[PDB]
Amino acid sequence: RVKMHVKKGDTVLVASGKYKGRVGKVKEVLPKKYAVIVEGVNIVKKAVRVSPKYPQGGFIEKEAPLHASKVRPICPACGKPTRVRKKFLENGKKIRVCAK
Amino acid sequence: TAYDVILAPVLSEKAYAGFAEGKYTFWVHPKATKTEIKNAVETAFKVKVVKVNTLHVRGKKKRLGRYLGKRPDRKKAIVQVAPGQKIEALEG
Amino acid sequence: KLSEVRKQLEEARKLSPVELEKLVREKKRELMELRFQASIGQLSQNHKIRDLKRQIARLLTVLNEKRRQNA
RNA sequence: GAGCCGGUAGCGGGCGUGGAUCCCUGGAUGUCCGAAUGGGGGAACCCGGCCGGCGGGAACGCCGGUCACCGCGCUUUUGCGCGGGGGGAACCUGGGGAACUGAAACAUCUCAGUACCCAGAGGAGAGGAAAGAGAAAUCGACUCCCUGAGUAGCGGCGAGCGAAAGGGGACCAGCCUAAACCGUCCGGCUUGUCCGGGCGGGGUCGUGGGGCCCUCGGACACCGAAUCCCCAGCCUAGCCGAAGCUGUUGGGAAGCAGCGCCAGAGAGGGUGAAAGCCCCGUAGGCGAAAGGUGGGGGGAUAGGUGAGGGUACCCGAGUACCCCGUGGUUCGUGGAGCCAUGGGGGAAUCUGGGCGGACCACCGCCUAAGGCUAAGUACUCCGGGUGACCGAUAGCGCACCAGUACCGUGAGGGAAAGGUGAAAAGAACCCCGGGAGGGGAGUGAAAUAGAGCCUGAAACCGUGGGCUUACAAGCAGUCACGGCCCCGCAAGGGGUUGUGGCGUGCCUAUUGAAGCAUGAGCCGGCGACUCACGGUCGUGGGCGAGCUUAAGCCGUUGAGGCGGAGG
RNA sequence: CGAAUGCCGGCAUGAGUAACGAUAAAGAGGGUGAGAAUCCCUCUCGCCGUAAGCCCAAGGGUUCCUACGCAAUGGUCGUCAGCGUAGGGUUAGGCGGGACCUAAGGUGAAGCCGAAAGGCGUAGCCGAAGGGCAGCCGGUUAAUAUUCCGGCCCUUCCCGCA
RNA sequence: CCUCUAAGCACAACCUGCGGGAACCCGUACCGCAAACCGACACAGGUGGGCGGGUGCAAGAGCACUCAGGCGCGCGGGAGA
Ligand SMILES: [Mg+2]
Ligand SMILES: [Mg+2]
Ligand SMILES: [Mg+2]
Ligand SMILES: [Mg+2]
Ligand SMILES: [Mg+2]
Ligand SMILES: [Mg+2]
Ligand SMILES: [Mg+2]
Ligand SMILES: [Mg+2]
Ligand SMILES: [Mg+2]
Ligand SMILES: [Mg+2]
Ligand SMILES: [Mg+2]
Ligand SMILES: [Mg+2]
Ligand SMILES: [Mg+2]
Ligand SMILES: [Mg+2]
Ligand SMILES: [Mg+2]
Ligand SMILES: [Mg+2]
Ligand SMILES: [Mg+2]
Ligand SMILES: [Mg+2]
Ligand SMILES: [Mg+2]
Ligand SMILES: [Mg+2]
Ligand SMILES: [Mg+2]
Ligand SMILES: [Mg+2]
Ligand SMILES: [Mg+2]
Ligand SMILES: [Mg+2]
Ligand SMILES: [Mg+2]
Ligand SMILES: [Mg+2]
Ligand SMILES: [Mg+2]
Ligand SMILES: [Mg+2]
Ligand SMILES: [Mg+2]
Ligand SMILES: [Mg+2]
Ligand SMILES: [Mg+2]
Ligand SMILES: [Mg+2]
Ligand SMILES: [Mg+2]
Ligand SMILES: [Mg+2]
Ligand SMILES: [Mg+2]
Ligand SMILES: [Mg+2]
Ligand SMILES: [Mg+2]
Ligand SMILES: [Mg+2]
Ligand SMILES: [Mg+2]
Ligand SMILES: [Mg+2]
Ligand SMILES: [Mg+2]
Ligand SMILES: [Mg+2]
Ligand SMILES: [Mg+2]
Ligand SMILES: [Mg+2]
Ligand SMILES: [Mg+2]
Ligand SMILES: [Mg+2]
Ligand SMILES: [Mg+2]
Ligand SMILES: [Mg+2]
Ligand SMILES: [Mg+2]
Ligand SMILES: [Mg+2]
Ligand SMILES: [Mg+2]
Ligand SMILES: [Mg+2]
Ligand SMILES: [Mg+2]
Ligand SMILES: [Mg+2]
Ligand SMILES: [Mg+2]
Ligand SMILES: [Mg+2]
Ligand SMILES: [Mg+2]
Ligand SMILES: [Mg+2]
Ligand SMILES: [Mg+2]
Ligand SMILES: [Mg+2]
Ligand SMILES: [Mg+2]
Ligand SMILES: [Mg+2]
Ligand SMILES: [Mg+2]
Ligand SMILES: [Mg+2]
Ligand SMILES: [Mg+2]
Ligand SMILES: [Mg+2]
Ligand SMILES: [Mg+2]
Ligand SMILES: [Mg+2]
Ligand SMILES: [Mg+2]
Ligand SMILES: [Mg+2]
Ligand SMILES: [Mg+2]
Ligand SMILES: [Mg+2]
Ligand SMILES: [Mg+2]
Ligand SMILES: [Mg+2]
Ligand SMILES: [Mg+2]
Ligand SMILES: [Mg+2]
Ligand SMILES: [Mg+2]
Ligand SMILES: [Mg+2]
Ligand SMILES: [Mg+2]
Ligand SMILES: [Mg+2]
Ligand SMILES: [Mg+2]
Ligand SMILES: [Mg+2]
Ligand SMILES: [Mg+2]
Ligand SMILES: [Mg+2]
Ligand SMILES: [Mg+2]
Ligand SMILES: [Mg+2]
Ligand SMILES: [Mg+2]
Ligand SMILES: [Mg+2]
Ligand SMILES: [Mg+2]
Ligand SMILES: [Mg+2]
Ligand SMILES: [Mg+2]
Ligand SMILES: [Mg+2]
Ligand SMILES: [Mg+2]
Ligand SMILES: [Mg+2]
Ligand SMILES: [Mg+2]
Ligand SMILES: [Mg+2]
Ligand SMILES: [Mg+2]
Ligand SMILES: [Mg+2]
Ligand SMILES: [Mg+2]
Ligand SMILES: [Mg+2]
Ligand SMILES: [Mg+2]
Ligand SMILES: [Mg+2]
Ligand SMILES: [Mg+2]
Ligand SMILES: [Mg+2]
Ligand SMILES: [Mg+2]
Ligand SMILES: [Mg+2]
Ligand SMILES: [Mg+2]
Ligand SMILES: [Mg+2]
Ligand SMILES: [Mg+2]
Ligand SMILES: [Mg+2]
Ligand SMILES: [Mg+2]
Ligand SMILES: [Mg+2]
Repeated sequence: RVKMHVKKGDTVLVASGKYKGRVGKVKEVLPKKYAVIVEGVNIVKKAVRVSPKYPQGGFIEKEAPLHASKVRPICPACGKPTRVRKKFLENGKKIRVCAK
Repeated sequence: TAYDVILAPVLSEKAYAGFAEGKYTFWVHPKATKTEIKNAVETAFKVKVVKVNTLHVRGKKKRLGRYLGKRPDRKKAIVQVAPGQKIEALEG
Repeated sequence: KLSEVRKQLEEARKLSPVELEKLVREKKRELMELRFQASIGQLSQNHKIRDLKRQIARLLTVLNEKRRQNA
C-alpha cells in the first residue's frame, strides 16, 4: 500500500555499480528493503551448517538484494521508464513506446 | 463449547503414570469448573467420569533480554474414569 | 483457500440456526482434535489450525446475522 | 494491483491477477474490572433471584435474557417511558479563596479575587437587545481588537492601583413570555354565575405598549426563520503525471567529459559520491458505493401583515423604596451616587417607577423585580504546514520497549541508554585454549568499519627508544654558557639538562596573602547582564510646519499595499 | 570558563593498604574435573541440642525438583549454589477461607446537617486469629499428600419407598 | 442447634429408616528465629504460636554433657615482634 515501486517478477537491466550493464529476470521484489534480486550482486556466504543436516558448506552461495533504483525494466526495445495505460477497463503499466 | 473446555493433554512422566488407573490429566480453561470438566470430558471422549481433581498452575516468570515477562497461568484437571474405561485418544 | 472460502458464506448461509450450531459444534471438536495432536507433535501443518479457527469465526458470524428477525 | 501470513529471522505450514496482504466506510464478536449499576468486595474477584437452554440432571455446574439508584412525565400503587451518574490537555462560567512577596520594619494597602479547592458547560463558555450610557438638538443589544490613557480618578494621597464616553475596526439579531380579557377541563366546596390549578386564545412595548368598546377592513398581498428538506462544496482511502544516453576516474558517478532533452514540474528525499530527464516525487489535474459535515445555494414550514376616538381594565412584590451590615466599580468613609443584597420596615401600575455621583427645583434619559438568542472571541490532547528552533550533557522527563528501571509505606520522585557497512558479504575452515580471547584464512574500498563496531579528543595506565639523575635543598620555572642525541650542504634549528645567576602558586577576599585566610583531585562536556513594553541620552537615515499610524482590510505564500481612529 | 564545598561523566590519589562479617575447629584418603583447602564419599575431630533440631501463621513469590552450565552475582575458590538456559512439580464434600454468624470499626434504606466538596445516622450489610461445621492411621514421588492410593469412619443436599 | 406457634397448608409439609444419586470456588510447591520475611548486603540486629528426649545438680523451659537432627559459620597458609 503506497510501498509500491517500478519492478515486479519480470526482466530488467542493471544501471547500478558493479553490474552496470548486466541483464536479468525475476528479482523477487521485497520491498521492505526496497530491493530486487535479478541475477547479479551474488556474494559468497560462509557456512558451518545451521545444523549438521546438509553437512558441508561452500563459498559460491546465493544472490544478494539490489536497491530497486539500480534497475530498469525492458520489453520490445531496451531500458526506458514506465508509463500507465487504462486498457479501456484496466490499468496496465506500459513503456513510452513499447507496452508492458 | 464442550471442546473449548479441554485445551490439551499434559504429557509428562507424572501424567502418564496416571493412565494405569482411569486417570487422565488435561490442560483446561482457567475458569472451568470441576463439574463443567466432567461433562466436557464425557461428551468429548465418550466416557463415564466419576472424580475430578484440579489445581492452578502459575506461569513461570521468564526473561528474554532486558525484556521481563511471565508465561500464561493455567489450570490442570485430572479426571478419573469409571472402572475399566480408557480414553483411547490419550493411549499411545 | 480464497475460492473454497467464498463458498461457506453461501453453502452455510442457507441452512438456519439449528443447522449451523451443530455444524459449528462439529468444527469446534475438529479444532480440539488438532490442537490435541500438536501437543504430541504429529500434526504440524499449522495452516490447518488457524484455517479452522477462522472457519468457525465465519459460521458464527453468519449465524449471528440470521438470529435478528428472519422467521 | 503483486506480493503476502505485524515488530518475524527461524524451523514447520499456507494464501494471492478467478485478484490476497494493505488502506478507507459500515456492521459482527467484544472474557474481567472500571461511573460500574443484581448483591458483596482488599479494581480486574466472590455470591445470588427470576425466565429460557444444555448434561443421566432433582440435588451440582455452565450458557443466553434480565434485576442499582436518583430526577422528570404518565399517573395511586402494581408498572411504564424518557433522562441523570463518569472522563476530557488547556480554554470558560459560577461558588469559595491564601501566603511568601511589595510597602527597603508593619497592621489599612499590595501580592490578588492570583495560586489553589468545588460545581457546571461545551466545542467553546460567558454576555446579550437598554429601568443603558451622560451632556452631545447624542448614541442605540452583547462580545472581541486598536485608540482613548498610564488619562479621569483611587492611595497610610505611601507603596502602588487604574476606569468609562467617544473614534477606528471584527461581527451582526433578533424573539418567546407574565398580566388585562375570552374559552376549556379537572378538584374544592358554601355547587356561590366563586376559589385555584392546567390547558388554548390573546399580548409583548418607551416618539409608551397592550386589553375591552365603537368607526374605518378593500387580500391565494406581502414578509419569512436561529426549524426541516435537498443540493454544491468540505472531511474520512487514492490516482494521472514531462525529459539521457555514452565515455572516463573510481569499490561505487549522480563528479568530470561529449552530444542531447523536459519545464504550468530546476520544492525536497533516495539511489555505493554531487542528478531537472534512474527511483519517490514536484507543477498542473483527476477521484467516493459508504460515513461524517454542510442555508454557502435552493426551497418548505412555524411565525409575522393597520390606522381613529373612547374607556382606564393590565403592564412581572416581600419587589421598588428607606434604614443597618457588606460586595462590585478608578472610589480604601469619602461630598458616595450607581449595580448587587444578609437584616428590619414596606408601596404604586404610566396622574406609575428607576437614572443623569449627596440633596432640591428645573430640563432630559430609560421602563426593574420572567426566559431565549447565531456570528465576531478563547484553547490545543489530535492531524497538517512552516522555521536566521535543538541536534543525543542539546531538544519533551523519554530520538532507544520511559512516566519505565530504581526510590518511598503513600501522595509522589524519577534515570541512563541513539550511529557496523553500499551491501551481512556478520568472518567456512585450520592452529593454541575448558572457554574467553586470539593467530592465520576469508569478506569488504576500508576490519586500528569485527559487532554496544563512524569519527574517536583530554585526564588516566602501559611497552620501546633518545637525554638525564643516588653530596644534594624545592611555586619546579626563567636567563646564560657547556655536554650528549637528532635534523639540514651550511648558517641555523629541535630534544635533554650539568653548572651559574634570578625567582613567595592561581582565584577570591582584604588596609594587607606564598601565605598557616576561601575555593579547586585531574580531564572533558553544561554553566551566569537577556527579552518585552515604557523612559532618557546618543547616533545612522527619511520628512520636516510637520512626522507617524494602530487595529483591521486587500495581496502574496519568505511581495507588499491600503488603513488618519489616534500620538 | 579554571575556579561558584558548581552540574553530568570519566579516570586518578590514598594502596597492593584496611578489610573479607561473630575465636564452634579442623585433619586425611579416595572421586570428579582443563583446573578445585572450597563439589561428592569414607573415616577422624569440634559446636548447637528451650538449639544453631522439628512444625504452624505472617511475609516472600518458584527460591521447590532435575538435566545441561560457570561470564557475572557468591566478600577467596568453584567442577558447587538460593546464580544462567530448559523441562518438570502444588490433586481435598471431611485441612484453612468462601456458597454461615456476629465483634470494634466500616458502610448505610429511613432520617439529620453543611457555600460546594461533603459530615452524621436507625434498620440492614460488610467485617475474624472469635462462634458454627463432617478424617484418623499408613503407603507411595526426583519434587504433593487428613488432598493420590489402601484400610477404617463420617457430613450435608436431591429423589423414591415405608 | 432445641422449642413455640403466624401467615399458610393439612392428597402440602416436616421427622426416622432404607435404597439410588449430588457435593462447587480459592489455597496447598518452597523458605519460614531465616542466606528465601523487615533492616540497600548470603547484614553478629528484629520476627507471633506449638513440639522441644536422657543423666546429674533441691527444683526448672536454669547449668554441664549428650539422643534425634543441624552445623564448624563462603578466603587460606605461615610467623610467636
Ligand atoms: Mg479495479
Ligand atoms: Mg483444589
Ligand atoms: Mg520478531
Ligand atoms: Mg511470521
Ligand atoms: Mg471496521
Ligand atoms: Mg457489581
Ligand atoms: Mg459496588
Ligand atoms: Mg433454570
Ligand atoms: Mg450529558
Ligand atoms: Mg476561573
Ligand atoms: Mg468566582
Ligand atoms: Mg473561581
Ligand atoms: Mg501580607
Ligand atoms: Mg515588607
Ligand atoms: Mg485589586
Ligand atoms: Mg467552531
Ligand atoms: Mg456561543
Ligand atoms: Mg465560533
Ligand atoms: Mg426587551
Ligand atoms: Mg467605542
Ligand atoms: Mg395563557
Ligand atoms: Mg401567541
Ligand atoms: Mg507517477
Ligand atoms: Mg518522472
Ligand atoms: Mg574513490
Ligand atoms: Mg554514468
Ligand atoms: Mg569538482
Ligand atoms: Mg536527485
Ligand atoms: Mg536532490
Ligand atoms: Mg548529466
Ligand atoms: Mg498535486
Ligand atoms: Mg457522501
Ligand atoms: Mg389602571
Ligand atoms: Mg469596596
Ligand atoms: Mg461601597
Ligand atoms: Mg435585603
Ligand atoms: Mg430587605
Ligand atoms: Mg434603582
Ligand atoms: Mg436609588
Ligand atoms: Mg437618583
Ligand atoms: Mg442616567
Ligand atoms: Mg446631577
Ligand atoms: Mg437612561
Ligand atoms: Mg426582560
Ligand atoms: Mg423583560
Ligand atoms: Mg444566556
Ligand atoms: Mg449563549
Ligand atoms: Mg487558535
Ligand atoms: Mg535527553
Ligand atoms: Mg556524540
Ligand atoms: Mg515524545
Ligand atoms: Mg533527561
Ligand atoms: Mg518503598
Ligand atoms: Mg582484501
Ligand atoms: Mg569507518
Ligand atoms: Mg558513514
Ligand atoms: Mg571506533
Ligand atoms: Mg589517548
Ligand atoms: Mg619508558
Ligand atoms: Mg659535603
Ligand atoms: Mg653526583
Ligand atoms: Mg636554574
Ligand atoms: Mg572574605
Ligand atoms: Mg581594596
Ligand atoms: Mg600551604
Ligand atoms: Mg590557601
Ligand atoms: Mg570568609
Ligand atoms: Mg575562591
Ligand atoms: Mg580542601
Ligand atoms: Mg574542568
Ligand atoms: Mg572543562
Ligand atoms: Mg526600548
Ligand atoms: Mg533606548
Ligand atoms: Mg568544571
Ligand atoms: Mg575566573
Ligand atoms: Mg569546576
Ligand atoms: Mg565526579
Ligand atoms: Mg592505587
Ligand atoms: Mg604487601
Ligand atoms: Mg599506609
Ligand atoms: Mg599494615
Ligand atoms: Mg590485615
Ligand atoms: Mg566469614
Ligand atoms: Mg572471621
Ligand atoms: Mg569450647
Ligand atoms: Mg556440646
Ligand atoms: Mg541452656
Ligand atoms: Mg503464603
Ligand atoms: Mg529465578
Ligand atoms: Mg535447589
Ligand atoms: Mg550439576
Ligand atoms: Mg568469584
Ligand atoms: Mg536454578
Ligand atoms: Mg459472607
Ligand atoms: Mg457515614
Ligand atoms: Mg452502625
Ligand atoms: Mg451478617
Ligand atoms: Mg471464622
Ligand atoms: Mg474458627
Ligand atoms: Mg517437601
Ligand atoms: Mg482416602
Ligand atoms: Mg458457585
Ligand atoms: Mg508443604
Ligand atoms: Mg532471632
Ligand atoms: Mg517461633
Ligand atoms: Mg555467609
Ligand atoms: Mg541474620
Ligand atoms: Mg521474641
Ligand atoms: Mg531430673
Ligand atoms: Mg538446682
Ligand atoms: Mg549426630
Ligand atoms: Mg559471609
